[PDB]
Amino acid sequence: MDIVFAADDNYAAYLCVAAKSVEAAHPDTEIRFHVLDAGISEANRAAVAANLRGGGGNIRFIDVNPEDFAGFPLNIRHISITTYARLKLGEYIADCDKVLYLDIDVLVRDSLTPLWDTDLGDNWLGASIDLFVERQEGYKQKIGMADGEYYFNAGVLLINLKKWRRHDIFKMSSEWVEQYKDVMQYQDQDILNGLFKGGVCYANSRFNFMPTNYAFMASRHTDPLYRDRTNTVMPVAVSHYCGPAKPWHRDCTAWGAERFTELAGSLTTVPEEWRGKL
Ligand SMILES: O=c1ccn([C@@H]2O[C@H](COP(=O)(O)OP(=O)(O)O[C@H]3O[C@H](CO)[C@H](O)[C@H](O)[C@H]3F)[C@@H](O)[C@H]2O)c(=O)[nH]1
Ligand SMILES: OC[C@@H]1C[C@H](O)[C@@H](O)[C@H](O[C@H]2[C@H](O)[C@@H](O)[C@H](O)O[C@@H]2CO)O1
Ligand SMILES: [Mn+2]
Repeated sequence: MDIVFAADDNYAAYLCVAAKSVEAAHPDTEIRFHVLDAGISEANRAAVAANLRGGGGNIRFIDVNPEDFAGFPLNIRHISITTYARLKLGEYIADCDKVLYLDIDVLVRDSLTPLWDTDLGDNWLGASIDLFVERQEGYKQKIGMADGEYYFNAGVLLINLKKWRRHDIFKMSSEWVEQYKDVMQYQDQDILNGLFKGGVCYANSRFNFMPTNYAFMASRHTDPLYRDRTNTVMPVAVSHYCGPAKPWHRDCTAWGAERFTELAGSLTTVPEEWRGKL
């Protein structure tokens, strides 16, 4: 399967740990990593590659110009501009009709095959519902969404890349931002929801288990489909630490955070400069 990550130099060490969690969870599947590289040093790219399977033979770094998204809002402090690179995925990857995009702050705990094998049809992508945003009464509607269209989290996305390449996603994004820039609160995540609403395949929350999913253990909707997708079917396949509290920081009380340090300690090569953040 083809996995996509996006990272700047600041997140190179975390990218490595996340990538290894993917390999660990798929002992008999070829994992081809495609990294949207917003400025990772040569040393950090070699370090990341050195810690992956085959010495990093299955990882390709794709240079992206962070300035491309300079005009887009950047209000969330823990997030850098690289968070918008995913919008040009159709321009960055030519060899894949389907890719599975993951944020850096994820820890894969179970096989992603069921998600990967999902047929997207003519939908733009497959994603899990964001309970945090869905319970933010009235927000969804601020960005033009209907009550029956569920707001998804942009941290785990099965992308119908073949469909994306038939359109100019960046232009559509810039136009959407121009229309909603004064109300959007979630940056790239708002854009994706706004552009693809009505053309989203919903995956079970086991593939994007965030703090709110954990706390959830009253549904915002009675819709049986909504309930089916938001009820996580155990075991958790993907832990996603969205928000300012990350597993690589101090006193992370988020569930499953200890697997991060456990993976970091299993790293083959750890540069002196990674000792701090890991
Ligand atoms: O120093 C940084 C900070 C962020 N990033 C990138 O930006 C993504 C953006 O942020 P988080 O994963 O920390 O975002 P968060 O999960 O808290 O936020 C929700 O809203 C975000 C909005 O911009 C993203 O869409 C994200 O996918 C979604 F889950 C990271 O995965 C990473 O690829 C870097 O490369 N370096
Ligand atoms: O859609 C989730 C949303 C994305 C946003 O970018 C991120 O900063 C944010 O964090 C939440 C987190 O999901 C909650 O569990 C926590 O209680 O609050 C933070 C906001 O400070 O999540
Ligand atoms: Mn995230």
